[PDB]
Amino acid sequence: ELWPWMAHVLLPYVHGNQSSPELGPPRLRQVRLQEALYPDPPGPRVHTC
Amino acid sequence: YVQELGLSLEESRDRLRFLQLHNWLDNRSRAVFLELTRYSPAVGLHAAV
Amino acid sequence: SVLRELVTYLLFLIVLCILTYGMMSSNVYYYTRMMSQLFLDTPVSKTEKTNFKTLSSMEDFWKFTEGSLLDGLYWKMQPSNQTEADNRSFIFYENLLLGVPRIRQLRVRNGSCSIPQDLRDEIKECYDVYSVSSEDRAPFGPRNGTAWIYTSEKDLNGSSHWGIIATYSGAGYYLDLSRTREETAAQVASLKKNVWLDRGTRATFIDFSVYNANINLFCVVRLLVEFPATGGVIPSWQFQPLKLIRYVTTFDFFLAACEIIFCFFIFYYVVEEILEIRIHKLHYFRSFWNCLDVVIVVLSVVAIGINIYRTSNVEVLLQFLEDQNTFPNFEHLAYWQIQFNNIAAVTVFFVWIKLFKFINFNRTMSQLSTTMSRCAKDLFGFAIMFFIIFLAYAQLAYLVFGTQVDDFSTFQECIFTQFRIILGDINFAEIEEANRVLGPIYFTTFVFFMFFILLNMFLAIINDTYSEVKSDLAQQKAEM
Amino acid sequence: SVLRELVTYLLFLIVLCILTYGMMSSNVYYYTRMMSQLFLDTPVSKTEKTNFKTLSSMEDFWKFTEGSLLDGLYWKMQPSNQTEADNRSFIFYENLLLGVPRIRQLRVRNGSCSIPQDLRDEIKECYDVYSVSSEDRAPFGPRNGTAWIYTSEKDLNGSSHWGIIATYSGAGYYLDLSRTREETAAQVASLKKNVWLDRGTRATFIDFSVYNANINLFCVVRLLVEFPATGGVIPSWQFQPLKLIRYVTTFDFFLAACEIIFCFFIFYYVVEEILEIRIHKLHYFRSFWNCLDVVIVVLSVVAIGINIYRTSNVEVLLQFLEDQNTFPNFEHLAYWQIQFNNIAAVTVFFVWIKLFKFINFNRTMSQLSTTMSRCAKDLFGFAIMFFIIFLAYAQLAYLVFGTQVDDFSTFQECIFTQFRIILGDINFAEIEEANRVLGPIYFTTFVFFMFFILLNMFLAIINDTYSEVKSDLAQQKAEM
Ligand SMILES: *[C@@H]1O[C@H](CO)[C@@H](O)[C@H](O)[C@H]1NC(C)=O
Ligand SMILES: *[C@@H]1O[C@H](CO)[C@@H](O)[C@H](O)[C@H]1NC(C)=O
Ligand SMILES: *[C@@H]1O[C@H](CO)[C@@H](O)[C@H](O)[C@H]1NC(C)=O
Ligand SMILES: *[C@@H]1O[C@H](CO)[C@@H](O)[C@H](O)[C@H]1NC(C)=O
Ligand SMILES: *[C@@H]1O[C@H](CO)[C@@H](O)[C@H](O)[C@H]1NC(C)=O
Ligand SMILES: *[C@@H]1O[C@H](CO)[C@@H](O)[C@H](O)[C@H]1NC(C)=O
Ligand SMILES: [Ca+2]
Repeated sequence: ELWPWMAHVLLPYVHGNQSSPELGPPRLRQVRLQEALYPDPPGPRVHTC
Repeated sequence: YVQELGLSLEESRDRLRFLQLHNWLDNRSRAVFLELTRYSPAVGLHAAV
Repeated sequence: SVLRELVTYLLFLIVLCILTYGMMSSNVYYYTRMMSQLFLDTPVSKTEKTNFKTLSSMEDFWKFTEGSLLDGLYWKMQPSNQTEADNRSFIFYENLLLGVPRIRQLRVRNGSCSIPQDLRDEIKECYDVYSVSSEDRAPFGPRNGTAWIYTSEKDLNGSSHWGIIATYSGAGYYLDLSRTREETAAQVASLKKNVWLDRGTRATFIDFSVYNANINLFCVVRLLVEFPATGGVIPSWQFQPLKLIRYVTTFDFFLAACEIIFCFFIFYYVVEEILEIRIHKLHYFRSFWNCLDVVIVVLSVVAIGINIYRTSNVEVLLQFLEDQNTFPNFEHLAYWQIQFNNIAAVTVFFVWIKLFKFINFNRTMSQLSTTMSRCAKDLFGFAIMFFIIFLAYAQLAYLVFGTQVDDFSTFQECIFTQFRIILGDINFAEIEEANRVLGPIYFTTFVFFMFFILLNMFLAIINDTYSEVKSDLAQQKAEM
Repeated sequence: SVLRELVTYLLFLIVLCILTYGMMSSNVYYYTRMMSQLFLDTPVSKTEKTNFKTLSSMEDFWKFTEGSLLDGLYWKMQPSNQTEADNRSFIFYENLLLGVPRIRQLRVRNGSCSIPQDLRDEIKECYDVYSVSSEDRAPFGPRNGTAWIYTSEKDLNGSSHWGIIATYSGAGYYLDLSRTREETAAQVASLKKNVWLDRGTRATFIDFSVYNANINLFCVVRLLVEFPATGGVIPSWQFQPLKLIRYVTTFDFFLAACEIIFCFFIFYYVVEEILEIRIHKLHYFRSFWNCLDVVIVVLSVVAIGINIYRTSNVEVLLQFLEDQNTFPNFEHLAYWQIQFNNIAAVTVFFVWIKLFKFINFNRTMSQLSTTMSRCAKDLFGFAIMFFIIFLAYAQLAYLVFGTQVDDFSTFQECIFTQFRIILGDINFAEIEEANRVLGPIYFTTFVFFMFFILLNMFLAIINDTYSEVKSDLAQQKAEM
């Protein structure tokens, strides 16, 4: 769901048409951790990480 | 892992299509960390977002 | 002589109560409620979920204007007659629309601010915050009519407003709409087509008024939308139900007679006060029952003066009744009505406090007054420290949480929030999600210190002196 | 000895408690809640979300009459859903009708108010607020039947209602509906065609009753819709269950014996009071328990008289259960049932309070009672001042926020809002926006003064009294 949000409200906001003084293009730095995440097994919906 | 969102609203769309074309956000990542700055000259204030 | 003054004070109380009984008429809250529900609650569109109270962008304002606004203004013509030409609109089949609504805006000048030279390439346009010294006074766009030409404050017969962000002047670029929906909509569409609300606009006002001939009570409606320099939209509104045709019924004659009696009472009170001060007790101020008297007299004189000023200056209604196809300017009357209401409210509040002078009849009521009088000095002495610590906490909260919480955005708001915390009317959420450290610390320390130490100290101060007074009186009675 | 009077009082309390538990019954609340959900929550039509609780226009009221009303009044027990081999928990309202419902309207006449001559060229119709002297008593429209002809209160067996705005009389233009849906709908459509709710209408009542055929309790339903003179719609409802069939099993025959025992107890108390008032200490009203048994006796006499009246009027209901060609007038029965319930609740409360006289045996309870009785004059004396300040603040709030808050709309509403503020149940979102100045000042000064000074003084009075009583009772012992 991040991509529709970025395409709808982010990109028209950063570029715009004579609006939104930006002062530097945005960035999308991400961390990898190089390990496949295990999906949460069903249960009481634990609130841990 | 940084990724710049182009310079204008003509290549940023292609950059996105690349990013979800080659599973940039696979099932290993942890965060996306979208970050940008803003400037308001009327009040002369910057804003880190 | 504890009886000549008691009777004339009960008479004053009766006159004042009669005066405020007709001033605060019934079936008036419902009128304002219906108007507010009609205008501030109807969604801007059938497919939209936003109303005037939750406007979020300049595009939403255009949707509201040519939309939920015209629906509530120009109601149906209830066709049962000839309908010769452009029949008038009754808002609820009972509320007549007087004259024609007016819209206007206040904007700023392109060359207002001064952007730094470091990045003077990517920044081309800039508009400073609203101020009189930074206002646009030149034609813009299609300089054709009165919506694209500046017109001074003296020419609009306007005045300041004191909105939320700043105090807006009475001038600006205005336009008077039409009496029918099919023409007002065309005018608004023409305004929207060639851009009227640019990025340099700072405020927008919409004004009109209604009559409701059933119960003779005018109502002036004003809606303001503020565009701050940092972006966004701030809405505000007011609905003032004022009256201008008082003497229509016998009850109004009774109210006028009561007002005359009140004026005579005030004259008698000021004469007796000046007679007392002229010869007896040239100091006169060490009693706490004479400062109240002068406060009451001053407030009543101010109220009478305001009432005379706003009752003699009703020529706007006479001017409007000549040509009924023009905007009726009824803002000064509403402002003065609000001021008079405030003055009357505070005067009525202080009279009941003055009533305390006479409840000393029996012995069991003398000791309570004695205790209060004896402990007032110490209560003030400790209240000084209480307020100092309270203001220190308020300023700390304002400086720390004042940019993210929306409950500490202003010093006054900080004070109100800290009074509400004592009530147990706080959520404990925005403080902690504002800052996980120094967030709960402030709350815990404030609650502990304030509640325990200061509330118990007030209790101790009152209890000790009450017990001392009671014991002294008991000993004196038993030894005599 | 006091043991015999203790036994008699406990027997009386047991009789009263068992009688109240018997008359309270059960599952009446569920019946009332199902009635409310059926007649109030369902939308008027599948294309709209406006139920009866949220009426806002005359057309909505007209839509309700053919919509939620009929769809829910004529055998809405349809088990077309997934019922488990029987009627489910929700569907238990077969609800056979007791004859025909009645509709009635109250309206005023054109010219009840005089418009000013300045606007007289612009306005022609003036309809005043509802009043007995301004009511319309003339035929209108197709003057053919009872729906277009005024009928006096005597000819209609009506009574006052005391609605939300005003108190409506029992006269008006009335129509008796029919038994079957497809003809009642036709009658209502004919009423809607020839306009029946003009601009002069001020109130509309709908009345009917049901039996439910399986739990043995009638239900009287009244629905009021009143249109203020300022435009709008105000709805209200009244559902009252009744149980006058009180001889079915052996359980309810025991209540007759309980009533006989209660009557004997009341007679014994009356004769005891009248014998003790005369010979022993004529005008003995100095004490508290002496002035408390009179209240209990009077309230019980009123309750038994009301019950006798209800029993006498029971016969007016039973004679027509197989007849469904006349409107059943059950309003008086419901009103007197409510009165009886209120009287019974109050007298039970006072009987329970009377128990405090007997638990004064040991030193602890006697000391507590002595402390409680000693701090009675002081508490009343200080409560006088507390309520003087409370009423001053309430009047100030009424004058300031009386038109645009809805918590200070009326004086009693101001008092209750202040009492809730003491509990910290304030909104403060509307108080600040109603008046940016003089609004927060009210809140801050009220909270500070009220809590600190007045609560500390109330605590101090009781604390000092308790200390003095304990010291006195300690000194009087071990000193003789
Ligand atoms: C506003 O002024 C700047 C320079 O001060 C100029 O570049 C820009 O074109 C102006 N905009 C308008 C609409 O006049
Ligand atoms: C501008 O004024 C002319 C005057 O002849 C008028 O014809 C035209 O419609 C106007 N244009 C507007 C108001 O947009
Ligand atoms: C302002 O006051 C003048 C003076 O009477 C009046 O002629 C005019 O119509 C008023 N309104 C405007 C918009 O000028
Ligand atoms: C109401 O009464 C006034 C009094 O003359 C009359 O002029 C007007 O036509 C009446 N209106 C209706 C609808 O009867
Ligand atoms: C009025 O007269 C009777 C009611 O007494 C009714 O049957 C008839 O249809 C009515 N006439 C009109 C025109 O509604
Ligand atoms: C009012 O009561 C009398 C009593 O006999 C009855 O005849 C009459 O029908 C009642 N009124 C109505 C409208 O039913
Ligand atoms: Ca007794």
